[PDB]
Amino acid sequence: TYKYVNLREPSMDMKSVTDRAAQTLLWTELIRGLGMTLSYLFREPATINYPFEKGPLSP
Amino acid sequence: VKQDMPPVGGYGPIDYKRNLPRRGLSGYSMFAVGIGALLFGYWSMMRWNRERRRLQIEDFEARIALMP
Repeated sequence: TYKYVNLREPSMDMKSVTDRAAQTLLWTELIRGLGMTLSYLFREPATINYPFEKGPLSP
Repeated sequence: VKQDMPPVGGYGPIDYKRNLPRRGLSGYSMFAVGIGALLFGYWSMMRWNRERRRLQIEDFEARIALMP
């Protein structure tokens, strides 16, 4: 049982190759990465205020 | 009695899909939006340039009539 990555070919339809060329010329998924990082910017930070809130432990 | 920790009643499903929604639209729409907004800016820039050409000719009239 196996599941291997990266077996396709870049398409020969003009729409698919112009979408990939639009990704190349237009910095698109870079901006999508910026959107993901801003989506983690607007979370609340999970820091513990150390000398007042000490960390969790075990019995 | 026994007090181990088995799965009590079975646990539900856990996803493992590569779920990428592919946000955005086709690239031809992106070229259409880019060329349209660019040409919009070109027309507005053209109109403002020739308005300031009119006013620049009026300032030339000022310096001509002011000189002797």
